[PDB]
Amino acid sequence: DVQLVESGGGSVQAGGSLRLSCAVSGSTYSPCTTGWVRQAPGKGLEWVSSISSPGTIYYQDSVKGRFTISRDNAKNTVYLQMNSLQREDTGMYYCQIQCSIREYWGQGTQVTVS
Amino acid sequence: DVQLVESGGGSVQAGGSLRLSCAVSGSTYSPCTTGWVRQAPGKGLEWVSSISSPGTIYYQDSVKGRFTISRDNAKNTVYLQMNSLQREDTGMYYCQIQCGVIREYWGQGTQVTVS
Repeated sequence: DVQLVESGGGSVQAGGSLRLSCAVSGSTYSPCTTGWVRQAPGKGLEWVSSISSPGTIYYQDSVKGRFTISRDNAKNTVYLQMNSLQREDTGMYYCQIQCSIREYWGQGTQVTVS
Repeated sequence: DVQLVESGGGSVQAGGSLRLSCAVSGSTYSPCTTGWVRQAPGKGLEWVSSISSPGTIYYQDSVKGRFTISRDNAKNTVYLQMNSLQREDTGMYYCQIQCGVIREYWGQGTQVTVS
Protein backbone atom coordinates (compact mmCIF):
# COMPACT_ATOMS: atom_id res chain seq x y z
CA ASP A 1 0.00 0.00 0.00
CA VAL A 2 2.60 2.59 1.13
CA GLN A 3 4.50 4.33 -1.65
CA LEU A 4 7.28 6.95 -1.51
CA VAL A 5 7.87 9.07 -4.61
CA GLU A 6 11.00 11.23 -4.73
CA SER A 7 11.95 14.14 -6.97
CA GLY A 8 13.95 17.35 -7.27
CA GLY A 9 17.34 15.78 -7.98
CA GLY A 10 19.74 16.81 -10.73
CA SER A 11 23.16 18.15 -11.69
CA VAL A 12 24.42 21.42 -10.11
CA GLN A 13 27.37 23.84 -10.15
CA ALA A 14 29.34 23.16 -6.95
CA GLY A 15 27.79 25.54 -4.43
CA GLY A 16 24.32 25.69 -5.93
CA SER A 17 20.93 24.80 -4.47
CA LEU A 18 18.42 21.94 -4.63
CA ARG A 19 15.32 20.70 -2.84
CA LEU A 20 14.28 17.06 -2.75
CA SER A 21 10.78 15.97 -1.82
CA CYS A 22 9.54 12.57 -0.60
CA ALA A 23 5.81 12.19 -1.30
CA VAL A 24 4.03 9.57 0.78
CA SER A 25 0.81 7.87 -0.33
CA GLY A 26 -1.12 4.97 1.14
CA SER A 27 -2.16 3.98 4.66
CA THR A 28 0.55 4.57 7.27
CA TYR A 29 -1.99 4.13 10.06
CA SER A 30 0.27 6.36 12.14
CA PRO A 31 2.72 9.28 11.93
CA CYS A 32 6.26 8.19 11.08
CA THR A 33 9.92 9.06 11.15
CA THR A 34 11.15 10.20 7.78
CA GLY A 35 14.83 10.12 6.98
CA TRP A 36 17.20 10.61 4.10
CA VAL A 37 19.95 8.20 3.19
CA ARG A 38 22.47 8.80 0.42
CA GLN A 39 24.95 6.60 -1.40
CA ALA A 40 28.10 8.07 -2.93
CA PRO A 41 29.54 6.48 -6.11
CA GLY A 42 31.05 3.14 -5.19
CA LYS A 43 30.23 3.53 -1.49
CA GLY A 44 27.93 2.57 1.34
CA LEU A 45 24.76 4.18 2.66
CA GLU A 46 24.85 7.05 5.11
CA TRP A 47 22.23 8.66 7.36
CA VAL A 48 21.84 12.31 6.32
CA SER A 49 19.06 13.89 8.36
CA SER A 50 15.86 12.81 10.07
CA ILE A 51 12.67 14.18 11.47
CA SER A 52 10.86 12.06 14.05
CA SER A 53 7.12 11.64 14.28
CA PRO A 54 6.96 14.15 17.17
CA GLY A 55 8.79 16.71 15.04
CA THR A 56 12.36 16.27 16.27
CA ILE A 57 15.06 17.02 13.67
CA TYR A 58 18.56 15.50 13.44
CA TYR A 59 21.49 16.09 11.09
CA GLN A 60 24.64 14.25 10.12
CA ASP A 61 27.26 16.58 11.65
CA SER A 62 28.62 16.72 8.10
CA VAL A 63 25.63 18.53 6.57
CA LYS A 64 24.55 20.90 9.37
CA GLY A 65 23.85 24.45 8.24
CA ARG A 66 23.79 23.37 4.59
CA PHE A 67 20.88 20.89 4.61
CA THR A 68 17.43 21.69 5.97
CA ILE A 69 14.67 19.10 6.46
CA SER A 70 10.99 20.02 6.65
CA ARG A 71 7.74 18.07 6.62
CA ASP A 72 4.33 19.11 5.37
CA ASN A 73 1.98 16.68 7.11
CA ALA A 74 -1.00 17.92 5.15
CA LYS A 75 0.71 16.83 1.91
CA ASN A 76 2.46 13.92 3.67
CA THR A 77 5.65 15.14 2.02
CA VAL A 78 9.16 15.47 3.41
CA TYR A 79 11.66 17.90 1.98
CA LEU A 80 15.42 18.25 2.06
CA GLN A 81 16.75 21.72 1.25
CA MET A 82 20.28 21.36 -0.04
CA ASN A 83 22.39 24.51 -0.24
CA SER A 84 26.16 24.94 -0.40
CA LEU A 85 26.41 21.81 -2.52
CA GLN A 86 29.87 20.27 -2.37
CA ARG A 87 31.22 17.47 -4.57
CA GLU A 88 31.24 15.11 -1.59
CA ASP A 89 27.46 15.55 -1.71
CA THR A 90 27.31 13.65 -4.98
CA GLY A 91 25.26 10.47 -4.85
CA MET A 92 21.84 8.84 -5.00
CA TYR A 93 19.43 10.17 -2.31
CA TYR A 94 16.74 7.95 -0.81
CA CYS A 95 14.03 8.79 1.66
CA GLN A 96 12.99 6.16 4.18
CA ILE A 97 10.03 6.12 6.56
CA GLN A 98 9.69 4.17 9.80
CA CYS A 99 6.11 3.72 10.95
CA SER A 100 5.59 -3.31 14.39
CA ILE A 101 8.71 -1.84 12.77
CA ARG A 102 7.50 -1.39 9.18
CA GLU A 103 10.04 0.36 6.94
CA TYR A 104 9.73 1.75 3.37
CA TRP A 105 12.06 3.14 0.72
CA GLY A 106 11.96 5.39 -2.28
CA GLN A 107 13.49 4.70 -5.70
CA GLY A 108 16.11 7.32 -5.23
CA THR A 109 16.99 10.50 -7.02
CA GLN A 110 20.45 11.32 -8.35
CA VAL A 111 22.53 14.32 -7.30
CA THR A 112 25.83 15.25 -8.93
CA VAL A 113 27.78 18.34 -7.92
CA SER A 114 30.29 19.66 -10.47
CA ASP B 1 31.82 4.28 17.25
CA VAL B 2 29.48 1.48 16.20
CA GLN B 3 31.01 -1.08 13.88
CA LEU B 4 28.63 -3.36 12.01
CA VAL B 5 30.68 -6.06 10.36
CA GLU B 6 28.60 -8.23 8.05
CA SER B 7 29.58 -11.42 6.23
CA GLY B 8 28.47 -14.78 4.91
CA GLY B 9 27.98 -13.37 1.43
CA GLY B 10 28.72 -15.26 -1.76
CA SER B 11 27.43 -17.02 -4.86
CA VAL B 12 24.65 -19.59 -4.68
CA GLN B 13 22.74 -21.83 -7.04
CA ALA B 14 19.01 -21.32 -7.29
CA GLY B 15 17.21 -23.40 -4.67
CA GLY B 16 20.30 -23.23 -2.49
CA SER B 17 20.51 -21.59 0.92
CA LEU B 18 22.69 -18.97 2.60
CA ARG B 19 23.05 -17.48 6.06
CA LEU B 20 24.27 -13.95 6.71
CA SER B 21 25.81 -12.44 9.84
CA CYS B 22 25.80 -8.84 11.06
CA ALA B 23 28.28 -8.33 13.91
CA VAL B 24 27.42 -5.39 16.15
CA SER B 25 30.37 -3.69 17.85
CA GLY B 26 30.52 -0.55 19.99
CA SER B 27 26.81 -0.22 20.80
CA THR B 28 26.51 1.76 24.04
CA TYR B 29 22.79 2.37 23.60
CA SER B 30 19.99 0.05 24.75
CA PRO B 31 18.43 -2.50 22.46
CA CYS B 32 18.24 -1.12 18.94
CA THR B 33 16.37 -2.47 15.95
CA THR B 34 18.60 -4.52 13.69
CA GLY B 35 17.46 -5.46 10.23
CA TRP B 36 18.55 -6.00 6.66
CA VAL B 37 18.00 -4.03 3.46
CA ARG B 38 18.96 -5.26 0.04
CA GLN B 39 19.76 -3.37 -3.12
CA ALA B 40 18.77 -5.41 -6.14
CA PRO B 41 18.71 -4.56 -9.87
CA GLY B 42 15.12 -4.41 -11.06
CA LYS B 43 13.91 -3.49 -7.59
CA GLY B 44 16.15 -0.85 -6.01
CA LEU B 45 16.54 -0.60 -2.21
CA GLU B 46 14.14 -2.64 -0.12
CA TRP B 47 13.73 -3.60 3.54
CA VAL B 48 14.04 -7.37 4.07
CA SER B 49 13.54 -8.05 7.76
CA SER B 50 14.01 -6.51 11.22
CA ILE B 51 14.17 -7.56 14.87
CA SER B 52 13.21 -4.72 17.25
CA SER B 53 14.73 -5.59 20.64
CA PRO B 54 11.60 -6.48 22.63
CA GLY B 55 11.85 -9.51 20.37
CA THR B 56 9.34 -8.43 17.73
CA ILE B 57 10.26 -9.73 14.28
CA TYR B 58 9.07 -8.21 11.00
CA TYR B 59 9.34 -9.55 7.45
CA GLN B 60 8.93 -8.17 3.94
CA ASP B 61 5.91 -10.05 2.52
CA SER B 62 7.96 -11.34 -0.42
CA VAL B 63 10.34 -13.17 1.92
CA LYS B 64 7.96 -14.43 4.60
CA GLY B 65 8.37 -18.17 4.79
CA ARG B 66 11.74 -18.25 3.03
CA PHE B 67 13.65 -15.99 5.41
CA THR B 68 14.34 -16.15 9.14
CA ILE B 69 16.06 -13.54 11.24
CA SER B 70 17.52 -14.43 14.65
CA ARG B 71 19.74 -12.92 17.31
CA ASP B 72 22.36 -13.87 19.87
CA ASN B 73 22.56 -11.14 22.50
CA ALA B 74 25.66 -12.91 23.79
CA LYS B 75 27.70 -12.52 20.60
CA ASN B 76 25.80 -9.30 19.84
CA THR B 77 25.13 -10.87 16.42
CA VAL B 78 22.13 -10.94 14.07
CA TYR B 79 21.55 -13.69 11.51
CA LEU B 80 19.41 -13.95 8.40
CA GLN B 81 18.65 -17.44 7.07
CA MET B 82 17.76 -17.32 3.35
CA ASN B 83 16.11 -20.40 1.86
CA SER B 84 15.18 -21.21 -1.74
CA LEU B 85 17.31 -18.35 -3.00
CA GLN B 86 15.56 -17.30 -6.18
CA ARG B 87 17.37 -15.30 -8.91
CA GLU B 88 15.35 -12.25 -7.81
CA ASP B 89 17.11 -12.44 -4.42
CA THR B 90 20.39 -11.40 -6.01
CA GLY B 91 21.92 -8.16 -4.81
CA MET B 92 23.90 -6.29 -2.19
CA TYR B 93 22.74 -6.89 1.42
CA TYR B 94 23.36 -4.45 4.24
CA CYS B 95 22.36 -4.72 7.84
CA GLN B 96 21.52 -1.55 9.70
CA ILE B 97 20.88 -0.73 13.32
CA GLN B 98 18.61 1.93 14.69
CA CYS B 99 19.21 3.02 18.25
CA GLY B 100 16.87 5.77 19.44
CA VAL B 101 13.70 7.17 21.02
CA ILE B 102 16.54 8.16 15.49
CA ARG B 103 20.11 7.29 14.53
CA GLU B 104 20.88 4.45 12.14
CA TYR B 105 24.08 2.89 10.87
CA TRP B 106 24.90 0.56 7.99
CA GLY B 107 27.54 -2.01 7.28
CA GLN B 108 29.73 -2.11 4.19
CA GLY B 109 27.48 -4.67 2.55
CA THR B 110 27.82 -8.24 1.35
CA GLN B 111 27.18 -9.44 -2.21
CA VAL B 112 24.80 -12.34 -2.85
CA THR B 113 24.61 -13.64 -6.43
CA VAL B 114 21.85 -16.19 -7.02
CA SER B 115 22.78 -18.02 -10.23
